[PDB]
Parts: sequence; structure tokens; C-alpha cells
Amino acid sequence: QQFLSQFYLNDQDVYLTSNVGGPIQDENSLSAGQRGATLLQDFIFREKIQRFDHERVPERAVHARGTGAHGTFTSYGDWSNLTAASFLSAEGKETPMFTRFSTVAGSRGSADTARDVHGFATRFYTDEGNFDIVGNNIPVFFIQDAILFPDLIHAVKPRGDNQIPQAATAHDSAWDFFSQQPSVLHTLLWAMAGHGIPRSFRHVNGFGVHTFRLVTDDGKTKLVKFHWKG
Amino acid sequence: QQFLSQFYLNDQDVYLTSNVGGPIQDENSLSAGQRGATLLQDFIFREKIQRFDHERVPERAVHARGTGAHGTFTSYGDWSNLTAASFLSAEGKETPMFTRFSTVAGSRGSADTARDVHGFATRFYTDEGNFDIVGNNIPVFFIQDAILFPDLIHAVKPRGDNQIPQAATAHDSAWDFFSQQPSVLHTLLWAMAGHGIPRSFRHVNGFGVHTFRLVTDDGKTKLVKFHWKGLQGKASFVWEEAQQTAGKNADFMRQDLFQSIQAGRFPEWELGVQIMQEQDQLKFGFDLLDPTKIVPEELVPVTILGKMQLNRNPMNYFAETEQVMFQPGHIVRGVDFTEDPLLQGRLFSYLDTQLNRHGGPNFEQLPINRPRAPIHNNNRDGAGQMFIPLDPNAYSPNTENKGSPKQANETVGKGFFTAPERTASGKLQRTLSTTFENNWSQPRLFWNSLVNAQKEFIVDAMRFETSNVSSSVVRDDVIIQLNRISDNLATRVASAIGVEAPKPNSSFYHDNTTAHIGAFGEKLAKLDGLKVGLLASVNKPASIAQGAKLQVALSSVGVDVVVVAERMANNVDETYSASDAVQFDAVVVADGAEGLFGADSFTVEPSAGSGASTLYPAGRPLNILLDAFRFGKTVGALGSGSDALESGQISSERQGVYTGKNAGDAFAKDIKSGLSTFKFLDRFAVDE
Amino acid sequence: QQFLSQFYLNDQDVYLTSNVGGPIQDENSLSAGQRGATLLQDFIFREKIQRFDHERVPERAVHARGTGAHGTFTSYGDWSNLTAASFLSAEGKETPMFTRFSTVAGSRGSADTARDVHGFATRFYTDEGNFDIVGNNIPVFFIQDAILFPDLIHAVKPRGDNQIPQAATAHDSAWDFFSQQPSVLHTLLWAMAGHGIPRSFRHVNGFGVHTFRLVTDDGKTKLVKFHWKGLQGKASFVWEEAQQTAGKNADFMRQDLFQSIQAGRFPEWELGVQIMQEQDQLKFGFDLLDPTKIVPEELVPVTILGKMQLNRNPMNYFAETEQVMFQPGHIVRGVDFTEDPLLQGRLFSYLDTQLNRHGGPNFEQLPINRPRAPIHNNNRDGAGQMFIPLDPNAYSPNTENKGSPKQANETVGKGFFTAPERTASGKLQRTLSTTFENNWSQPRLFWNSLVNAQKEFIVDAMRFETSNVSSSVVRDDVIIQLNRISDNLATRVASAIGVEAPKPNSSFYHDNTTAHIGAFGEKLAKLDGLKVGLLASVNKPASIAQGAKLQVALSSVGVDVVVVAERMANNVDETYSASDAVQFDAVVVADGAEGLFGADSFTVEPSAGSGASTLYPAGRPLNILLDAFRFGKTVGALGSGSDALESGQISSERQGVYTGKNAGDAFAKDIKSGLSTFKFLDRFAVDE
Ligand code: HDD
Ligand code: HDD
Ligand code: HDD
Ligand SMILES: *[C@@H]1O[C@H](CO[C@@H]2O[C@H](CO)[C@@H](O)[C@H](O)[C@H]2NC(C)=O)[C@@H](O)[C@H](O)[C@H]1NC(C)=O
Ligand SMILES: *[C@@H]1O[C@H](CO)[C@@H](O)[C@H](O)[C@H]1NC(C)=O
Ligand SMILES: *[C@@H]1O[C@H](CO)[C@@H](O)[C@H](O)[C@H]1NC(C)=O
Ligand SMILES: *[C@@H]1O[C@H](CO)[C@@H](O)[C@H](O)[C@H]1NC(C)=O
Ligand SMILES: *[C@@H]1O[C@H](CO)[C@@H](O)[C@H](O)[C@H]1NC(C)=O
Ligand SMILES: *[C@@H]1O[C@H](CO)[C@@H](O)[C@H](O)[C@H]1NC(C)=O
Ligand SMILES: *[C@@H]1O[C@H](CO)[C@@H](O)[C@H](O)[C@H]1NC(C)=O
Ligand SMILES: [Ca+2]
Ligand SMILES: [Ca+2]
Ligand SMILES: [Ca+2]
Ligand SMILES: [Ca+2]
Ligand SMILES: [Ca+2]
Ligand SMILES: [O]
Ligand SMILES: [O]
Ligand SMILES: [O]
Repeated sequence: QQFLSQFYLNDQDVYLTSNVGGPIQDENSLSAGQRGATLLQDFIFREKIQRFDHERVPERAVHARGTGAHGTFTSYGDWSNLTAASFLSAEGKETPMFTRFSTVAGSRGSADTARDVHGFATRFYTDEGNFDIVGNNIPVFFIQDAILFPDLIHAVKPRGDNQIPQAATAHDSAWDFFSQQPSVLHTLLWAMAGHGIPRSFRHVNGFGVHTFRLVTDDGKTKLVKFHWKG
Repeated sequence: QQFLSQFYLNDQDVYLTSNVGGPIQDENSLSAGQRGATLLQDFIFREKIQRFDHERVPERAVHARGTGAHGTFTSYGDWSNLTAASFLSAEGKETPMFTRFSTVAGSRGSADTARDVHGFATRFYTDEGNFDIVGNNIPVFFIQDAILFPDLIHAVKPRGDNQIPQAATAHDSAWDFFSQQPSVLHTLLWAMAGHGIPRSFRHVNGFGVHTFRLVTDDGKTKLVKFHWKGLQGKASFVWEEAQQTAGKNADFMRQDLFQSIQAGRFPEWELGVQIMQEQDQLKFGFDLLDPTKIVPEELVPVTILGKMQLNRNPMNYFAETEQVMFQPGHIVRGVDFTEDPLLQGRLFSYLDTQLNRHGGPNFEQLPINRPRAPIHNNNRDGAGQMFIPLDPNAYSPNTENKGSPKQANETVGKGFFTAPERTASGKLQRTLSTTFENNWSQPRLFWNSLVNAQKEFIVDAMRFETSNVSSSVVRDDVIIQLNRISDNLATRVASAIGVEAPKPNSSFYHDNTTAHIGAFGEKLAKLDGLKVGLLASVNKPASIAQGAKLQVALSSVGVDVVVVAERMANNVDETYSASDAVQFDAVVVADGAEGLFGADSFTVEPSAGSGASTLYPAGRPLNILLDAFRFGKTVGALGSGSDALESGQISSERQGVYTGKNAGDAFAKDIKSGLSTFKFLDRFAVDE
Repeated sequence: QQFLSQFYLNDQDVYLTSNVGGPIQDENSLSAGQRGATLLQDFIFREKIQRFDHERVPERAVHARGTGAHGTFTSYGDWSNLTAASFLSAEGKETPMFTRFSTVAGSRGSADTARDVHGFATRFYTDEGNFDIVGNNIPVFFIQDAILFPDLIHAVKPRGDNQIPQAATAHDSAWDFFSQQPSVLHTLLWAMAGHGIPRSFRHVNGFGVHTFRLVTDDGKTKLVKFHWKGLQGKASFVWEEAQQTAGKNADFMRQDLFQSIQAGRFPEWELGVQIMQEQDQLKFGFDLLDPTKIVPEELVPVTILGKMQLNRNPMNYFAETEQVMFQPGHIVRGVDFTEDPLLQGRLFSYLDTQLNRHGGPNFEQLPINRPRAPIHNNNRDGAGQMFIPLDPNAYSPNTENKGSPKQANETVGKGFFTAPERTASGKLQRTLSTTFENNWSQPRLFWNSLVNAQKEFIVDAMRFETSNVSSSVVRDDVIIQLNRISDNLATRVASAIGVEAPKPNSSFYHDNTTAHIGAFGEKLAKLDGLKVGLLASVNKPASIAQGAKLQVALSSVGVDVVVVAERMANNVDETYSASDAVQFDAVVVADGAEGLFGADSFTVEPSAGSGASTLYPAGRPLNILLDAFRFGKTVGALGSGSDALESGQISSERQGVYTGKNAGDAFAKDIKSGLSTFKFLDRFAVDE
């Protein structure tokens, strides 16, 4: 935890300060007398409220609703005859990880247990760079070309006029798209089976979905599918 | 709609183009051969995906979950002896509006029917500028100084470590804050009464909360509270029903509004003011600058100014509803502020926060934010500058542009002006006014004024909520604060949560009341948009036919009949699988459907010989009927449909349970009576 | 102008308002009493100051310093057998244009007359989409792969530690990069010849630089170089005169363009193409995909397609010029890309960078970026969404919107299409093409083709620049690379900078030339907007009168006479204090003014008894004349005004020095002859 701990702020038994280290109080606005108007020169009020006013950032365009945890990866072998990937270079080799699980369609306050495909995004903080396998709990995806992504997502997400319905495929546009673009059918069956409504993030598998290459230092390749077997 | 239609993009029967008008196709990436890598020179791909990648904007910091509609205001009078406001200058004068309703705490995509305070934000596009009354459905707010807003909101919103729980006060921090800051108690009681879980946005009132000033052209002022008096009638849920609605339809209230407008059932509110004098700030026994205090209508009546009707849904939710940027600083000549420290700091926040949302300074140039009145000033540039100023000399005083734009003030040009007799006096200080210190008498006033069931609903809300508070210190501190309102309230809550019954503290106890202040106790004024679920069967076609018959008897009051059956046969509106009691204001068993309601239907083993339906979960028809009864809804049965009531152990002898021979006028009359009552309160136990 | 006029704000004779149309005053903050603190509730103060505080947007990452003008393109033919581009579909067809000229390295306040490559960016608002040719005044670029752009620009721009020097290549890093990456040498020679320091934006040509494809409706292609052939004529400064102009008028070239247009002296360029076959890519001894290579006009002539005229200045610089966002990816049906790795990567950069400048995705909605053709697509939302899409079903394929918008491709809807015979072949790789490796033959071509004076200008520029390079290693590396172009060039430069004279390295030496490639050596085509400064005296009224007389004889060719005198008397245009040689294309001493030009005037002690003027610095009149002479300008004197030439040791026997009896036609004819020559090159020493 050593790395992230450098950025921790411990606020046990300390005096309040501004963001530039001036001790302050923050419970009453500065007023012209006891029942007076608030003064512009109250920098304490304004720095506090400006931070508040700007707390939010755009939700992710997809997978807005999700949950993260830290962990570790341990390699079971020296995989150098299959791949040059350093995090796989030795039996026992440990690499820190961060993983986020998610739904897809819902905004960031929508219910965990919406029916949906689920994200399964795993970062390895390897000693030769961050490596992310940005996967899902289903091994196949709805569409065959990235250029179609806005079509799929606009159809699944809420209607453009009224933003109904939240986190759901149970509406005309979604099924219009599925029927017009039958590539969708494999993932649709997975998501409408139990995989759409898992009991917990611990009770699913993960998948990279795409075929990738593993490459050795001398340029030899294999084609692979990545799996996370729970 | 003249104004906004200039920005409409009509995509009926047209060819696809880029954002710079180049016709394009957008279904296959450009590749090096049939199974090749995608090329960087594919600008069509990149422009499409770049727009997609950047669709989102920050949700509002509070009131993120909400829904909007267009409408119009009509003045009832020439109010010039009260206010110089142009939109109020003549009887029959009309002004366009846009209104957004909301919760407070939950993020985008959180359930409409979370328990919360609700936003009720109304823009008037006046001919002398945009005027916003950024109100709520509760007349009092939690805190007395805007500087405390981050404290309140951080305590109510999810924990900082794990972001749990969504859209809820049922956690330690919220109740820690409420008990540590007892100013919160008045709003807390409102929200934990029916006002926190309204049936629809059409079935609430609105409030400006703060005392404002009205000011005439000659500088004369009155202090006022702004009101929006709803013409449909207050209607609210019980908690277990609001929870179930959150699970079945997160969009329930937004959908109600959208559908009602599409159906021509336009909801209305009357704009009112409680008119007071400058000398009334402390005379009532509480401070008019204190946003935790109501002015009871027994002390100051509501003077009705005019009417709002909401009558058009947005064409594009993002462009219109998501991007609308309300501000209390959107004020017009004839209105002014007061020294309420909550209002005072709001003024700063709502100008600043739009920089976060829009990403730059030109947010007033968005179509939904633009005025319907000329703009002439020396403001310039900024990202996203959509206008092209012709004046190259953007300063005053100038001769190079002949002294224009010209200064407007009280005497020339119809300028805004601060009420001229307002004064300041005293030492500059950061202090809590001693006039703000009674945090408990008005909560008690509210509590005293409720029907027994709604007192119980508050107790049961608090019991539910505080049972989820892990800290014993917090639980005890909550009871100590509640006891200062009422020893009865405190005792009743304490008994669920393992806290010793408190001894009375008579400091703030009193028996005064104010009329009709709760969400419960009055009949609805209008039945528009309410729904009757008719539970029918495809195996008895006559049962389905009762829908249209019943509908003919209910259409004149704006009530819809929804026919529910096992599958989508002719004249069926929904399937049992797709249905739930929470969809329906009344539930009626159709004549001939009774066979679907057997008491063994929840648990019978669905063997191949059992006859168990695969078209819906085991017990679904009877679950809908029983949930409707338990939630307090109007329940009925036609003909032999009454056998289903017997299966459910529901007697028609109970209030709000109706039987009839057939779907004609006699039965419809009784269902209308039930719907007007809305909820049958005798189905809820009350402490003794 | 109809299209942009919809966004104009006219602020003549109107009252001031807020950005939401409330009339206001904006000259005093709201205070607690006459001498009190400012109040937070002053929304007028805060909206005004917030707009101010947020006026700025990021400068362009390159080409930050620039100037724009509106105009029109007219096609000279129906070019359909060469290209499907609609703006070229018919003789006479007009398309609106916006053009921005710029330097490259300097930030947005740096001097116009910095030595640099200049941008020449032309937008056609075509009826089938915006088409941008984002070019420069030099036909070749420094680097061969877009991935190198940050290397080139980081080396040329100011040092990372101290941000010195501004808008200049005269520092170690720049010359380190040029010598390490000899692809740079062709553009370097162009920029260190006159092309780096042009007299005005009207006195340069433009170039697309890259090879592009033109494509007919049936898929046939040609390879082309785009040209903008200016109709005024190439005209350039010497370095010392560009420096002086930077000190006296940082806006000199921006001012020139604005004034010329306001005068009706509209500058023109003809659009042309060098038309080549696909099979010509490696036929000519260099690779058409290599952007460091020209196609000599002796090998492929320029075919002229039509004409651009610039004829209207912006109404608001920020809204129009600062916010225009060009992109090579703004391409239309009938044009396609090539595999030039510089072009390839540009396509990514110009879409991406507008996110930085605009702060969000909807930059194509700014008025100046909008097309003059329909827009219909399924792109949605994003901050700053100015449109309201009516289609709630924004996906393909759809039935809910009846299959609209419809795909457009080669055969329906006039879609863009990639030229269909283009192929890819080979291993995926990060490599430099071997066809790109001759960095030196074409710089030698360019060098061979210059008049001797312009060779000397290149030498003298490089001596100036490299004398400012501290690193001995860099200086030596520069000389080694120059020497591969020409031993003469390298030797001449080395002698200024303490580097040993190099021995010849003859691999790339040759004697070929291409015609009229430099900035110097041809007479101007038009004299429009050139200025004659007439140096007169208020003490001799007849000297001032020569102004109007001379003007009458020069108006017909678009040349202005500016009368300079001691103070602003009748018919005086500028004071001596306010004047400099760099303002004038020709300088003439008026008859009667000679008394101001004494040879002792720089150093005379200005005591009470001396008669030294306080109206201008000591020696200013003679300084203007001497600078004009030394800079190569036309100089003249009328009548006894010729005494001033004597004082300045300027003989009328020299070329470009003219004496006249009076300000009549004969003298006017000599001044026109001088202006046409523009610079007198015999005043510059040349190596032997
Ligand atoms: C071309 C568009 C596109 C396409 C075809 C996909 N994604 Fe995606 N995805 C995005 C564009 C995108 C994104 C818009 O770039 C997001 C939103 C937030 C982010 O960081 O990336 C994202 C987020 C995102 C996340 C959330 C990561 C997190 O927890 O922060 C996951 C797990 C995936 N994607 C998984 C996938 C899978 C397994 C795909 C198909 C095999 C897929 N996406 C296709
Ligand atoms: C000082 C901070 C502060 C305080 C004390 C309040 N608000 Fe607030 N409110 C904001 C700061 C804010 C904000 C952060 O500025 C928001 C978020 C989005 C926005 O535009 O303003 C906002 C949004 C917001 C909205 C949503 C408008 C919409 O639909 O877009 C409503 C209805 C209210 N508020 C109502 C109130 C009421 C009636 C208040 C007490 C009487 C109140 N707020 C106090
Ligand atoms: C891969 C990076 C890259 C490369 C190799 C080039 N450019 Fe560039 N250029 C940009 C990246 C860029 C940019 C960072 O995207 C700019 C900054 C502002 C903008 O809109 O685009 C830009 C601006 C810009 C402008 C200013 C347009 C305006 O007036 O607003 C011109 C005229 C050019 N470029 C011309 C060229 C020429 C003729 C190039 C070589 C043949 C060239 N650029 C290569
Ligand atoms: C350009 O677009 C048309 C699209 O035409 C569709 O083609 C398929 C196959 O014939 C057919 O199923 C559709 O019904 C056709 N019509 C429409 C309106 O969709 C393609 O046919 C062309 O081949 C495309 N390609 C080129 C090179 O123009
Ligand atoms: C890799 O391959 C070679 C040959 O098969 C062998 O010597 C060695 O055991 C392998 N190494 C690893 C890392 O397993
Ligand atoms: C305002 O007051 C005056 C005096 O009471 C009265 O004459 C007039 O009718 C009033 N104006 C309006 C618009 O009611
Ligand atoms: C209002 O402004 C006018 C016109 O500028 C000014 O002359 C007049 O004195 C002002 N009056 C007040 C009330 O300040
Ligand atoms: C009701 O309020 C009045 C107003 O202050 C107060 O004086 C009175 O004592 C109260 N009566 C009761 C029953 O509490
Ligand atoms: C194009 O080509 C054909 C054949 O050369 C000819 O009929 C016609 O004149 C040409 N058209 C144009 C537009 O010049
Ligand atoms: C120079 O030009 C001649 C044309 O006569 C050509 O044959 C030759 O290849 C060119 N040489 C070089 C080195 O560019
Ligand atoms: Ca205070
Ligand atoms: Ca009954
Ligand atoms: Ca390459
Ligand atoms: Ca000098
Ligand atoms: Ca001469
Ligand atoms: O995704
Ligand atoms: O709020
Ligand atoms: O550039």
C-alpha cells in the first residue's frame, strides 16, 4: 500500500485549514452585523463552496455504475516461452492490481442488480508498465465493429426525448437494434440467461472477449483468449 | 415553441452527414483489406467515436435526478402596487416557462421514488429577463447558512470510502449530522412524513423557502414567501410501496409526468405569496430570515398571483432538461433578496457551478438558458462564444460607441435595483444569529398538525432509518433531539432501536397546529392520470372486454384502465409478468379472472401436470392484489371476480374495497370515490 | 454575409442587460453603505467579472499568431472529369471562404514579422461540406512523419527551463534538431530565404504541401499538389528590417490585410493543381509521399482551377478568427488522402486538438465552423450542445425512425469514399522508408535557383542564427549538414561562427535549377496597399501640399501617400515621433523639408539655444531616410529636398534613388518603377 499511502490525508485530531494550509473555521458566513448580508470578502465561504460546486466529473459514457478493489496477481510460472510479458516472467512473481466491476447501460446511481452485461476490468501495475485487460463477465460482445458502438449504446440507453427507461433493454429501441443487427444475438442470450443478473461480483467469471497475441522476445506469436476463472 | 424550434434538427428522411455537412456512411471502419487493421485516416470513425466519447457532462452536484417540462404562466392581475415585475403587470399577461422537478441526494440514474426532499425549479422567460424561483416541495430547509451546505450534503450522500448508500439518509453520517445540527429537524419531519415520497410531481406543492422582497417602481417593499399551490392534490406513498416502485420502475414519476402531458392532462399550480411588511421580521416569534421556519397560513394568508400550466415535453432530454441551469441570481426588476444566510450564499453557488457543468462561461447561450428578451452588454469572448458582437469598443463610459450600451437603474431603462431602504449595521462577524436558536417548536407544530396515520408514518420512517445507524452514540443523540420536539415521538422511535425511553423536556412542547400541512388527510382535487389495473384472463374474453367498458365510465375524469392478462391477446395492455401493484392506483379483479388467484398459487410445485403458468411467476396475480390491499390502495372486483378477494382474505366490508355487478357507471362511481380518497389509512397500525 | 449575420449583436443605442436579458447598470459594486464592503448578493458584479475571468481560451499549439479574412472562391470550370468535388463542378460556381494566415512558433502576441514558416489555411464552405486545405507559404515541411511533430516543435519553441527565446529558431535546440534530422534542410532554406520574412500576407503564395488524390465519381484518381498562386506578387524583407518592424509595429502584417480590405484592395490567389498519375509516385527521382520534396514546375505545370478573393474583415476577431478550427480531415467527396506519413498523422491531431481549444466536443457548432450544407446524423449530446435533435432514436439500423438518417456512399447520397483502388501490402512496421533518404539534393536545387542576393540572405540568416548557438558540437554538426547541400553555402556560413572550412562532400551536389522559386528577383504584379512616406515640415506649407499632389498621381495603382511632419497640422497624417522607415515602402523628402535632415542632427546637444525639437527624438527625420536606404527601399527627394540626400550621403546616381522637380507625373512614374522593383539588391554586399 506503500505507493498510494503517500497521497493519504489523515484528518484525525487536527485543526481545519484551507487548501493552502491556513487554519480556518467554516460554519458561519461573514456578515455585516448579526442579521446582515454575506460579504464578498469571505474567502473561506467561497473556497469551500467553490470546491463543493465543482465536485462532480462526467460519469463514464458506459459502465458508469461500478465498484473497485485493490489486489495482487501471482504468476504460477515462468511463461517466457509463450510471452515476454514481465509480470509473467517467473513463478511466484507478484504484481499489484486494481479491478473495477460494473454494469454497462445505467448511469452512476442506478441499481447494481439491473439486468446487463457486466464489466470486469483488471489493471496490472507491472514493472514494465500498466497493463489493462478491460473485460466483461460474458465472452462475446454484441457488435463486430467499434464504429457501431454509438448505435448499440444509443439504442440500449434511454430514449432521446424523455430519458426513459433507466438501465434497461426493455424498450422498443433496444430490441429494434437487436433485430436489425443480429450479430447481437449471442451476447443477448448470455445476458438474458443468469449472466445478466449475478448474485455478486465474486460469483462471475471474466473474459477479455477479443483474440489477442502473445509475443516472445524473439517475435513468435500465439493467438489467445483471456479468461478469469472465478 | 417559435423560439426553441430554430435549433431543432429534423432527421426524417435524410442522408447521414458529418457535423460539417459531408455526406457519409458510418457502419464499417476503413481497413487495410477485408480482415485488416483500422486506418488512422478514417476520420468518419474518429468523428463519430469522439462525439460518443465526450457525450457526458457532470451531473448536478445536488438534484442530479430530475425531469423537466415546458409550460406557461398567466397573471391574474395587474400587481404593480405590489411589484414592478413585468410578468405580473397585467391581468391575462402570459409568460413561457420551463420547470424541472427532482430529488436531491441521488445521482443520475437513482430511483425517482427514493425518500428525499424534492426540487421544484420554475423559470419564467419574462420580457425583462429570465426569472427563476428555485424551490422545493417542502417550505423549510435543513440548515440556516449556505456555508453549511457541503456539511449537510456530504453527510447525506454516500460514505466517502465505499460510496454506500445511494440516494438515502438511512446511514450513520446523515443521522450524526441531523442530531449534531438540530436546525435540521423541521425539514427532517417533512421529508419523513409523506412529503418525502410523493406519488408524482403533479401531486406536490412548491415553495421558494426563503423570504424575498417584492418592490414597486417607487421603491416600496413587502416581504414574501413564494408558493406553488398544486391543483391536482397532494398524494404520497407509504415507504414499502416507494421501495417496491424503485425496484419495478426507477422512472415512475418522470414517466407519470411525460405521459400526462402527452395525454393532454396538463398539471397546474397557482403562484401565491404570503405578503408581509418589513416590520414583520421578528414579530411572529421566529425570524423571517430563518429558512427553517414556515409562516403558518393562519398568520399570513396566501395571496394568489397567477397560474402555471405544464403542457409540453422536451424534444431532446439532454439538450433541454439536462442542460437547464437554474439560478436564484436570475432575478428581475421588482424582486429583491433578503439577508437569509442560506439565500445569500446560494447566489454565489449557482453562478459558479454552471462552469463545472458546461465547462466554460457561456452557459447562458444554450437554447434552454437563453432569454426571450434582447441581450446587450460588454461581456466578451470565453470558450463556446456563439454570438458575434458588432461593437468593437466593449467598455463604459465610451464615446466610440456613443455611450451605448447605456446604464439602466431604478429611474431609467427599467434597470434592476436593490430595495433602496435596505441597510446594514453592526460589526463584521461570523456568528449564528441568536434569533435562529429555536430548532424544535416548529417541528412540534408540524407533528401536532398531522393525522394519526401520518404521525405513525414519521415514526415508522425514523424507526426504519435509525435501525440502520450502527453508532449507539448517534442513536442516543437522535432520541435526545426528537424528545425536545415531543416525548411521544421520541419514545415511539426509541423503542425500535434499543435506546432507553427518554424523560420529557418541556422546553418547547406546545399544542398549536396549522391546517392541512401533511401529505395525508384530504381528498384529491383531480383524478387525472391515475390508473386502474384490471386483472383479467385470456381464457375468459368477457373479462378483458370489461376494460373498455370500465374505461368509458372513467374517461371523463382522466382515469386510465390498464388491462392485465397472461399474454398479449387482443385488447390486453400488459402481461402479468410485466405488471406490479405499484403501477396502479386501483386494482380490480375482472369477472371471470378469479381462477388465477388461488391461495395455493404461491407455493404449488410446477410439475408438468400442475397447470402452473410459464407466462408469469408463481402467485403473480394474487401478489398484485395483496400488495395493492396492503399498500392502502382502492381494490375492487366485478361479478364472480369477488371470489379472488376471498382467496386473498380481503373482505369487501373493509373501507376501500368495492364490488359490483358489472363494469358500468355504478361501479365506476365507487372506484372514483376510492381514487379520490387515494389511500385507506385504516390498513396501518398505530401506536397506543 | 447572411449566414453569420444571424449571430450578430448590435449594441447601438440600447440599454445594458445581463446575459439573460435583465436590464442592468455595471459601474458600482453593491456596498454596505457609501464606504462599505462589497456584498456577495451583487449578482451583477459577479456575472460581469466571471465572464471577464473566463474570457481566454488556449492558444493554438502551433500557429498561435495569425489573422483572418472572409472571401469567396469562384471555379473556372466544370472539373468533373478530374474530381467529383462539388465546389469545382461548374464554371462560375461560387463558394464562401474563410482564410487564416499565421506564423508557427510564436505565442499569440508575438510579432507578425518574426522569421518563420507561415500558415495559409483556406476553408471552403462547400455545398457538400466544409473543405479545408490547411497549407503554408512554403511547399515543403521540415519532417517526414507526423510522430516527429512534438520533437520539431519542442526544439524550435522556447527552452523548457526559462521559456526563451520567443518566436525564434536562433537558439541551440532548434539547430541541434535541424542538424540531427537533416530532412529539415529544405524547409530551412526556404524559411531563411525571403519566404521566412514576407512583406504581407498578400505577397506570398500558398501550398497544400502533401500530395493528395482527386477522385471522380467513377473512382478514377490523379495525384496532385495544391497551389495558391498569388496575384499581387512575392515581396519580402531583409532580416534587419523585419526586426525593426517587430519593435515598431507587432501588428504590421495583420494591419496591412485589414486596411487593404477596408480600402477595397482585395487580394487574390488562383487555386491550382500539379496533376500527376498514380504511377508517378517514384518516377521523378523522389517519392511523391515525401513532404520534404517539391515537384518542379518544369516537370509538372500548375493547372489553374479557380480564384479566391479575400474581401471582408471579421466583425469580432475572437468569435471568428480566434475560434476558427481548421482540419485536414474536413474533406469532401472528390478528394482523398495519400500515405504521406505526415499527412496521415495530421488527420488525428486536428480533430483531437479542438477539444483542448473549445473545452468540449461541439466545436463544429461555433458559427465560424458551421457548414453551409445540411447536417443530419446520430451524434448526440456533449457539453455545449447548441442543437435540439428531434429524432429520439439515434442509431442505425433503425425502424423506429424509418431507417433515417440514411447511409451515403459512392453510389447513393453523394457519400464520401476512399479511392477504391488504393491498397495496403507488407509487414506492419515502424520504419523510415528508404525512398525518403535524400535530404540534400532538393535543398541544393533551391539554393541553385536563387539570385545571388537571396543566396547571401540565406547565408546571412544562418550566420546570424548559428552565431547564437552556444554548443560547438551543434555548430559543427550544422556545417557538416550544410556542406552536403553545397560546399559554398557551408564555407560561407562557417566563417562567421568559428568552425573550420569544410572539405567538399559531393554526393548530392548538382547544377539543376527551377524557375522563380525565391522571394526575390521579379517585379511586383500590383502595387495595391504600398505606402509612400512623404517627409515634410509644418514650417513649409508647400512641402505638406506635395502629399495630395503626389497622391493624385499614385491613386490609380492603389498606393497611398502618408504625410509625415513635426506635429499634426492640416493635411499631416503622422508625426515624426510616431513614424519609422518600416512603415513605408518608399520614402521621399518633400521640397522645403531638407532643413530637418542635417548631418549633425543625431548628436547635437539639445540645449535651450540649439533649436532642437522636442516633438521627436534627435535625428529622427534623417534616421527614417537612412534606414529606408539601407533596407533597400525606393527613396526620393523633390526639389531642394535633394539636399537631405546629400546630408545622408545618398547619391541620386544609385539605383532606386529618384529626384524630381515637383510632385507631378514624371516623379510619380519613377516612384512606381521603384515600388515595382520593391527592393534594390545592389545595396547588399555579397561574398567573393
Ligand atoms: C469504441 C467504443 C467502445 C467499444 C466497442 C467498447 N468499449 Fe468499453 N468503453 C468505452 C468504449 C468502448 C469507453 C467509452 O472508452 C469507456 C467509458 C469509460 C472508459 O474509460 O472507457 C469504456 C468502458 C468500459 C469498461 C469500464 C472500465 C471501468 O471500470 O472503468 C469496461 C469493463 C469495458 N468498457 C469493456 C468493454 C468490452 C469487454 C468491450 C467489447 C469487447 C467494450 N468495452 C467495447
Ligand atoms: C450553497 C449551496 C446551496 C444551498 C444552500 C442550496 N442549493 Fe440548491 N443547488 C446548489 C447549491 C445550493 C447548486 C450546487 O448550485 C445546484 C446544483 C445544480 C445547480 O444548478 O445548482 C443546486 C441545485 C438545486 C436545484 C435543482 C435545479 C434544477 O432542477 O436544475 C433545486 C430545485 C435547488 N437547488 C433548490 C434549493 C433549495 C430550495 C434550497 C434551500 C432553500 C437550496 N437549493 C439550497
Ligand atoms: C501531427 C501534428 C501536426 C503536423 C505534422 C502538422 N500540423 Fe499543423 N497543426 C497541428 C498539428 C500538426 C495542430 C496542433 O493540430 C494545429 C494547432 C491548432 C489547430 O487547429 O491545429 C495545427 C495548426 C496548423 C495551422 C493553423 C491553422 C489556423 O490558422 O488555425 C496551419 C496553417 C498548419 N497547421 C499547417 C500545417 C502544415 C502545412 C503542415 C505540414 C505539411 C502541418 N501543419 C503539420
Ligand atoms: C452503397 O450503398 C448501397 C446500399 O444499398 C443497399 O444494398 C444492399 C445490398 O444490395 C441491400 O440489401 C439494400 O436494400 C440496398 N439498398 C438500401 C437503400 O439499403 C449498396 O447497395 C451499395 O453497394 C453501396 N456501395 C457502393 C460502392 O456504392
Ligand atoms: C523454454 O524452451 C526451451 C526449449 O523447449 C527449454 O530449454 C526451457 O525449458 C523452456 N524454458 C522455460 C522458461 O520453461
Ligand atoms: C394602485 O393603487 C392606487 C391607489 O390605491 C389605485 O388608484 C390603483 O387602482 C392601484 N393600481 C392597480 C393596478 O390596482
Ligand atoms: C440612473 O441612471 C441615469 C442615467 O444614466 C443617471 O443619470 C441617474 O442619475 C441615475 N439615477 C440613480 C437612481 O442612480
Ligand atoms: C400557540 O402559539 C401562540 C403564539 O405564540 C402562543 O402564544 C401560544 O402559547 C400557543 N398555544 C399553544 C396551545 O401552544
Ligand atoms: C469529360 O469527358 C468526356 C470525354 O472526354 C467529354 O464528353 C466531356 O467533354 C468532358 N466533360 C467535361 C465536364 O469537360
Ligand atoms: C538534374 O536535371 C536533369 C534534367 O536535365 C536530370 O536529368 C537529372 O537527373 C537531375 N539531377 C539531379 C541530381 O537532380
Ligand atoms: Ca450569521
Ligand atoms: Ca368496502
Ligand atoms: Ca514509415
Ligand atoms: Ca536604427
Ligand atoms: Ca537614381
Ligand atoms: O464499453
Ligand atoms: O440545492
Ligand atoms: O502545424
